[PDB]
Amino acid sequence: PLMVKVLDAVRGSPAINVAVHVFRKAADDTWEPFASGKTSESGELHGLTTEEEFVEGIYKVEIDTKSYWKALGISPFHEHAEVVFTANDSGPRRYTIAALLSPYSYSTTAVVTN
Amino acid sequence: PLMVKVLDAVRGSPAINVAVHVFRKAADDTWEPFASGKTSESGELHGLTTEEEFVEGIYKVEIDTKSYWKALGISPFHEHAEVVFTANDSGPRRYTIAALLSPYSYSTTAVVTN
Amino acid sequence: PLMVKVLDAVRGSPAINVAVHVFRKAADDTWEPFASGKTSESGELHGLTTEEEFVEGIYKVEIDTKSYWKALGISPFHEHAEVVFTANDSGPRRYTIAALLSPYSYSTTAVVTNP
Amino acid sequence: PLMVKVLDAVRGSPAINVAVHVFRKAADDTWEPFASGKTSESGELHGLTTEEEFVEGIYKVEIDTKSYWKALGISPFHEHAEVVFTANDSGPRRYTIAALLSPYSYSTTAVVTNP
Ligand SMILES: Cc1cc(/C=C/c2ccccc2)cc(C)c1O
Ligand SMILES: Cc1cc(/C=C/c2ccccc2)cc(C)c1O
Repeated sequence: PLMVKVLDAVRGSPAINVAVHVFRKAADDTWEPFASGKTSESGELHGLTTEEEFVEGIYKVEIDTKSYWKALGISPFHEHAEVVFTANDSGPRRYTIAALLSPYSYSTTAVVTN
Repeated sequence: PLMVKVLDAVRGSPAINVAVHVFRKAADDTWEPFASGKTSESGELHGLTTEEEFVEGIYKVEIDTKSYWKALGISPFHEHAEVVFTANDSGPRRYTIAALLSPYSYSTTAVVTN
Repeated sequence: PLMVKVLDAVRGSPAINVAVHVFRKAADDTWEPFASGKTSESGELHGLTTEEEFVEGIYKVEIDTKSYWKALGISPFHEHAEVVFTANDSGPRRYTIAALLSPYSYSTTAVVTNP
Repeated sequence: PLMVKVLDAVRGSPAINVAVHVFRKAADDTWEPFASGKTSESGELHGLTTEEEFVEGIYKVEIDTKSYWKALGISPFHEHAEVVFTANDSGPRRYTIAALLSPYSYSTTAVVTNP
């Protein structure tokens, strides 16, 4: 029910081998590790979770943008990109979190479908 | 070799049934019709052209954003969104033109791969 | 009543010396030249027009992004960024067209105010 | 040396009365409150800090987008927009953090200048 897609606005390409960490907000308001992986050759990270595990709650998707730019020999602005959202059962069932990266900027959108 | 993808930043969804027109710049500097279609349920328009037909040149992708917003009962700012670019044979072979739409803003990116 | 602001997402800076051409749709449906200029050291272009001259119409703001990236020695994707809009159709407004540039992507937004 | 600017992509207007909280990473790796405020009628928030107080560090600018869209009666996707960056590590700079908001999307950029 959760996919992450990362694109590179400098090169016009998928952002490949980017580390992505997902956290779930715990009852004590700390962030607990939930899922992680590296984006593929297509800039996508599939298979993070299952419908059973992905219960309603607040989630954070952290994208390791700084390492990505450093590997390309570029000095970037941000430490990482964060996307924080609530998963809601009455909304559509599948969430795609997309991020478009530049050295000093990023944009993100959610595509939520059934 | 050309795909167009359109997303809605207000609803968090693909932008469905959006008209898209592609033009090729002629030798007299006018824009000639090249390809057109309506985005699908996934917000994508596939099958616009073939490798044989998609020669080097300057192309314009016009997305009929105004009709899209009007159909949702929303008054938008732009008449349409335009994306104008050169197709180059020495670059990668497949072009995805992506647009993210809001009533008073849009963003676009190109993902060019082999 | 018309201002254009351009930022560079690679440098984290204003996009300076960007050429901007504005056109207005004529009665015969062609694009007539309306005004032009270049962004300053602040990435802003002021003074394109006056409230008298900026009548109702369909306007196109063409931002010459390829010339900007090539002047910097960089090969970008787009030829330019075009913003096309109806202006002043419920009376005079003030328009700021802002653009954020990367080599293979741009974002644009409008801020419309009623003086 | 720190300014935050927020625009609304639905209205084509400044995003007014948006709460912004800034944090700074402490020695113990926790986020310490640093400053806070609300955007004005222009969508800008000035006066968060001083050049003396804005020392080298890792800073987080949290823009309370959900409170903004809910204050407007709208149900948005994100809880907030977070911008996290190292500041002043090659000496004092001036930072503008700009954000463009939609219910299911946002864009942010930084303009970094050397006074
Ligand atoms: C312009 C833009 C494109 C994208 C890319 C969306 C996308 C999604 C699936 C396939 C290709 C592109 C993402 C964001 C956050 C953007 O601002
Ligand atoms: C198109 C756009 C404009 C803005 C606004 C930029 C800005 C900054 C200072 C003054 C005016 C506009 C911000 C972002 C993230 C954007 O994608």
